[PDB]
Amino acid sequence: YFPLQSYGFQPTNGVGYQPYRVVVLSFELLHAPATVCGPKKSTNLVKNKCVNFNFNGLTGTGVLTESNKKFLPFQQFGRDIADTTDAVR
Amino acid sequence: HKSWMESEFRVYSSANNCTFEYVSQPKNLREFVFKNIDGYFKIYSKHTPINLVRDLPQGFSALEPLVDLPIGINITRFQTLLALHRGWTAGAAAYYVGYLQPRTFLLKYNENGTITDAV
Amino acid sequence: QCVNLTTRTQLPPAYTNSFTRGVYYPDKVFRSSVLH
Ligand SMILES: *[C@@H]1O[C@H](CO)[C@@H](O)[C@H](O)[C@H]1NC(C)=O
Ligand SMILES: *[C@@H]1O[C@H](CO)[C@@H](O)[C@H](O)[C@H]1NC(C)=O
Ligand SMILES: *[C@@H]1O[C@H](CO)[C@@H](O)[C@H](O)[C@H]1NC(C)=O
Repeated sequence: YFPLQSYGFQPTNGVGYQPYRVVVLSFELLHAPATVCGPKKSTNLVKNKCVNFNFNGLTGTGVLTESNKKFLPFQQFGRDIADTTDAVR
Repeated sequence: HKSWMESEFRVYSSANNCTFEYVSQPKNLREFVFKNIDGYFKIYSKHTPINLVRDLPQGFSALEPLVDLPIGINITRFQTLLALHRGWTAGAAAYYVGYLQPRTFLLKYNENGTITDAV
Repeated sequence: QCVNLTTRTQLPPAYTNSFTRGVYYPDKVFRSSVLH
């Protein structure tokens, strides 16, 4: 025989016999060190009140007063002698 | 021939199975430190205006971060490649390699957070 | 195999010494007037 036969899609058939585009997606989790993550949404920037914050995964609560020190332009954190986060870009 | 054009490309003949691709744009003291930790391939560099003749100068300098590649290549070896001008003509260059070891240092941060000395 | 350059006199490599080298910021964190 011939393994390949043609389709006979016609416009005047039933919706079943009319074509359907099938887009399959198979994605991986927790394996193959990643470069595509899921999406994300933001909130606002509030200061000077006793608030909760989350910057760059670092979680903590406190008052976000204006800062008075500048860091090196790649550094994200700023810490004290007691090794406690007290500054962040 | 006054222009600099590249003709012969002897790195590899060809390939089939490509998995990642990147594109961008490419006297000297260019100090590099390469790292490969948990697949994350971090590199540091320092470009410094020297003017001298020969074997490694003294002096200290911190190194800055450049790039983090979340690849998962288990790099076991490497090599350096140069370019030649035209029978061949290489040049006269110096480049140093010394493998790092898991040591422990003490760092001296100043108010500016510049590392001004380490022991 | 392939074609390769000849007349490449391999002169034996020589050693040198480092001088206060391998000092890079270990992380992405600012500190000030401390020792760590
Ligand atoms: C790489 O490509 C060759 C064909 O050039 C193939 O035989 C080999 O199986 C491929 N390897 C992988 C890992 O895909
Ligand atoms: C490294 O080894 C792991 C486990 O065998 C393998 O999954 C990974 O593909 C390898 N990476 C490369 C390309 O060196
Ligand atoms: C960094 O250095 C400059 C010049 O000495 C100085 O004006 C500035 O206050 C310093 N910043 C910090 C955070 O110490």
